[PDB]
Amino acid sequence: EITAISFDEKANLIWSGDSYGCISSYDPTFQLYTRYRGHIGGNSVKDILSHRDGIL
Amino acid sequence: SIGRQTGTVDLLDPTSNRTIKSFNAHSASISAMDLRDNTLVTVGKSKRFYNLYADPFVNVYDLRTMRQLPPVSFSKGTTMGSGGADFVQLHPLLPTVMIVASSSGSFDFIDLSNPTLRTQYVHPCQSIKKLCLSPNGDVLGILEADNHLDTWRRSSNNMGMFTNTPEMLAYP
Amino acid sequence: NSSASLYVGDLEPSVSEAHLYDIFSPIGSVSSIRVCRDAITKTSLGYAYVNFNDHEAGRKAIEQLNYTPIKGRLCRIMWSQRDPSLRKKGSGNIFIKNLHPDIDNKALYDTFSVFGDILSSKIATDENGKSKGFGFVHFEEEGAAKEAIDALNGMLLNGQEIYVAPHLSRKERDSQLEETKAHYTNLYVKNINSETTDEQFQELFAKFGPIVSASLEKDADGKLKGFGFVNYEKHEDAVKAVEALNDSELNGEKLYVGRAQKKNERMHVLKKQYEAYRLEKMAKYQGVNLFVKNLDDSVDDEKLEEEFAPYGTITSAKVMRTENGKSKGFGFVCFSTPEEATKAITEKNQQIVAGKPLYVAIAQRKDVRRSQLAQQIQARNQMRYQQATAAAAA
Amino acid sequence: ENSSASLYVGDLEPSVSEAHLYDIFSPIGSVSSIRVCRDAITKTSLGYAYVNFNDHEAGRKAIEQLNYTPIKGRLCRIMWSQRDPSLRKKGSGNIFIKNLHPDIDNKALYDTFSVFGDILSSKIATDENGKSKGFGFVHFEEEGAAKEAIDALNGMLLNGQEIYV
Repeated sequence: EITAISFDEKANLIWSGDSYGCISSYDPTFQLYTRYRGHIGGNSVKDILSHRDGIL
Repeated sequence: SIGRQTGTVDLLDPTSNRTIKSFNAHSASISAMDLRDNTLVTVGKSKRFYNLYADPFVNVYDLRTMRQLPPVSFSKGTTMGSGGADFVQLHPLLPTVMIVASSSGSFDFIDLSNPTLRTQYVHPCQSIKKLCLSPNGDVLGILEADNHLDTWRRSSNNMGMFTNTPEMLAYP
Repeated sequence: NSSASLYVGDLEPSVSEAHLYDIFSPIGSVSSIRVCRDAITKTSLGYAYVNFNDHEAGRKAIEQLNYTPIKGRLCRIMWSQRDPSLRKKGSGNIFIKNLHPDIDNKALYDTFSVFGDILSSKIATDENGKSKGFGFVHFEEEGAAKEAIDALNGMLLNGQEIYVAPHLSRKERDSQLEETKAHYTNLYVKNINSETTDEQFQELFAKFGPIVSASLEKDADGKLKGFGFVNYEKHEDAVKAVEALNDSELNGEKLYVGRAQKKNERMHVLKKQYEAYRLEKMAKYQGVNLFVKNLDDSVDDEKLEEEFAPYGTITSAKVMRTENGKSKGFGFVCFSTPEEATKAITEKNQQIVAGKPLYVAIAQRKDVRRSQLAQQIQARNQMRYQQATAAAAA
Repeated sequence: ENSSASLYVGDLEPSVSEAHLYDIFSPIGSVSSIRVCRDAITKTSLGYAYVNFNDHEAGRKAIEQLNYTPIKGRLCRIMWSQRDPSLRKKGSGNIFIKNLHPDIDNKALYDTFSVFGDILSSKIATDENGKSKGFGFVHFEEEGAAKEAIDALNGMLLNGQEIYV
């Protein structure tokens, strides 16, 4: 259901959005770090990007 | 850049905000575009309905003096259909060298200047949703809806991604 | 009631707190060393502080080590409890002046400790021991200092008096060398009529500085230059008639009094010229000039002026070279037009003139240091990311 | 200034990219950022690169592993970074030589000649299978180490060829 992907420039995390509502960060090869929402509802996310300070 | 409804690119200044150039990359779509060091890569489809025709050429443009750089043709890989260069992405540390990848995954580490120097890494697995990069230059991330990554490169590091400063590293 | 928190002044950058610990570790109670690396670029403020758990060992380390050479420079270790109050009071280092140029804080400290423990003692002891013959000595407080004033004002000390009565400015060993009865900065009065004689240079001028020597300056050409040297008593009266008798009337004619042969005890004339150059030195352009670097070598002021002829009134075309030989990239055209310079920001920035591109920025030696600050920033940043990488890389 | 790498290659090419460049010193670790900033109407050589690493010590480490070995005729030049107060930093001139010895390289040149004078740019004409072309430009930080190396031995006899001012 994964619908948007980006990195972070400062860690080994992955930043994924499924089709459930969420946005998650991921450790190396098979481990998650966080999964939060900044999303209202419906589908999760159009797109994801990295930044100097955080994740948009 | 404005990758637009009809495969075209209106390029503008965020500062002066006068229209200077309405380039026309394709006629139908614009899907895979990057702007790095006054160089522009784009591939979208250009055929309307019976198409299967994500365009079999990497359309290369520059920001230097408004010129169509010679478009590198994209092969059909191994399959019998069209080329389909729907994933074209310049390298982070090498802002002209790119990676071009199809829907099934015929990805190639490829120069901008010399198209002969191609590294046509085949994909002995299932077709993709998306793929991402390597700021450490040695990380293939193929990602479908399966949540199972694999990197294909030589084993320069035991590391995954770039950097190692986590604010809750292994212990909150 | 602090145990000990002690002033250590007139330092040199070799003395770290490791070296201070190696000095004061056989004193007995080492608490801490506040090296005053002030937070601009770790510079000393001229001093530092050492804190001791023992008040007695602190008094010990003062009275043993006051102008003793810690790594080759004499240690100005005193009290500074009232010294932030001397900071935000204006008081502190008073002007016990005409000191001795061969006696430092240690010998005069142990000499006039009968006048008191000098809480703010300095002589002009720069240059690894050389005093210029004066300094800012001040005792405990007003009573001990006034006791030293009323007890010793004009006494003998190796054939030299002291002067705390007046706030005597620098060059005091060579004060009488300035006061020597032959040399003096005269006053050239320009465009004098021939009516002024040696009598006339003493009439209205001896009040503004007494004159015996009054010379109607004829030149080596027989005539008058119109410039006559007024020989007052002191260079301050040279000041008084350069900025009080300026274009004045002696009888009926001008007194354009300039300083005939300045002896440097009054100074800073045209140093504002410097700041006038600060209108155009590091804030270079005033949106007018163009630091155009990276020409061709065939691009002289010839081809620079040739390119900038459509770009307004050219006033200064100038390329510095290896002694009018090899330029290492850069020229300048001071314009007279700012909007043609904006047209060059459009055009002549990102411009091939011959084969190699023009480079346009405002010309400063100022923020080279700020760029080095940014280099420090990025250096500590890559150090930090490498520290995190080597930490979590296991 | 320039406490970091700032590793400055000059005397550049029109149309050879940084691709094989990054191919060669890949296994060294610290390769931070490589870029040639450019003019707008300019697909010819202009003359400044930035093979930037993290710190200066990574540049010296890149020297100390292996440096100045011939591939594609180009040899990577070192950090200069020297602008309009440097009218004569590396422009205080050089000995220009007619009849250098025809075996004079740059590496053994500065290796034996690190004693008297520090050579900045030994702009030496070496071509056609190990042959210094007689004319060269041995270049310094001043014109004083130049005179030091001349007055020591302005060249010497190893196969006899003294060099020129």
